[PDB]
Amino acid sequence: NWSVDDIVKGINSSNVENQLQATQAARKLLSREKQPPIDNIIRAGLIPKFVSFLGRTDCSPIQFESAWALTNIASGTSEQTKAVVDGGAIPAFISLLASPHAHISEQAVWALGNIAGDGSVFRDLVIKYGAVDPLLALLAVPDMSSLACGYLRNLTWTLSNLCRNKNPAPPIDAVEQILPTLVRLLHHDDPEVLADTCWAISYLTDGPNERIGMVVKTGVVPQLVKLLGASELPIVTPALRAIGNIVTGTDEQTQVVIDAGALAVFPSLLTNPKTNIQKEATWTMSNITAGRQDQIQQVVNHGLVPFLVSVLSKADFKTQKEAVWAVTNYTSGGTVEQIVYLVHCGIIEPLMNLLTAKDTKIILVILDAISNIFQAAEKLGETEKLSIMIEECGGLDKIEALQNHENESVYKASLSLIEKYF
Repeated sequence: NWSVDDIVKGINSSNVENQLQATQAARKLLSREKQPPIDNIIRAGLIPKFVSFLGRTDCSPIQFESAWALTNIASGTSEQTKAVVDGGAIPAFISLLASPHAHISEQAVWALGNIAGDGSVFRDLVIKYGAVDPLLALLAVPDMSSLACGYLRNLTWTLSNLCRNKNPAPPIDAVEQILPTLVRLLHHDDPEVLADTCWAISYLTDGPNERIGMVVKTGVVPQLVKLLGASELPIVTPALRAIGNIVTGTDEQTQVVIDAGALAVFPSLLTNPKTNIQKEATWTMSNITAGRQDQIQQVVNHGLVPFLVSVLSKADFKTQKEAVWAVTNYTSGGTVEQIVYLVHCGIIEPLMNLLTAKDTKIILVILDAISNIFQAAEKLGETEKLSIMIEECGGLDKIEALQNHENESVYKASLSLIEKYF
């Protein structure tokens, strides 16, 4: 209800009390979503004043009021976030993290969270001014059970944003010193802390083998697999995403996931009521069956293959696509014995029914899978037996249906398969 000018007057005033009233009047105007006069405040050159107030240790109200108004500005337009950053707000917030006032510190943590969350540029900039060390210091406590719930969530969310986004990815050295704290947070009992922490790890593991390697070496994977079987969907989702990303790495990094007892959990994931979970879990399976033969064998030992033909047969189409890729990788890198087992699990008919799909890439992948199964049949000298096995179902008739020059990629693929075998 104040005029923007009344605010400029009170702030430019000599009386610190009148400056506080003005700063508070500003907050109420900026905190109002729909419609804050953000631009009007910035134009008035009020940001350098707010940043100056952050340093007033002898007055926590003006610190809190100005910090609030600042984060409100840094929430809207990107250009408005830049106005706050160019005002020198980041170093001021960092100097506020070690404040003896819990609510002031919390205010600064939340501020750095918003800024870093708006983009990879602001993120790295918050990291550069030395925000990481004070942030972790606030969590350098023996047992975190002695910390307030809201206080810890706020801190975990900021840390999460320091881990998020790409182009460029978070500086390697920052991730190095943040990670040991993320492992501890993963052993907390609060579901919101766990969710944010799993998301942070999923961001970190969403990169090259070097990044995955760092995450895996902390010994945090067994804990991820524990959360993988939690009741809260908001935890299972990011946990599963993290495992899916790690499994996208090297064969040895994948092996850590298997040794952590992940495979025994996937029967429930593949049959989870949420289709999104089936999708992610099937996708993870795909990358695991793309690994070594002894790793495929461990997938077999856990009785996962029957579950795999099941989703390939009944799951929704986006999950089925993931299942197709999982099968093709299995037939691609698997042994003769393993491929015979796959066929005995009844993979053929479900795989042949997807040949009616209107997705060129999928059709080609399935034809490659059938080719790999035939190659396994060659080494055995039972190519002719598999041929009839495909004639039992609509298989042959469905491969012939692909011989349409409307799609000459699919034509050549199926034709190459028909000339032999059949």
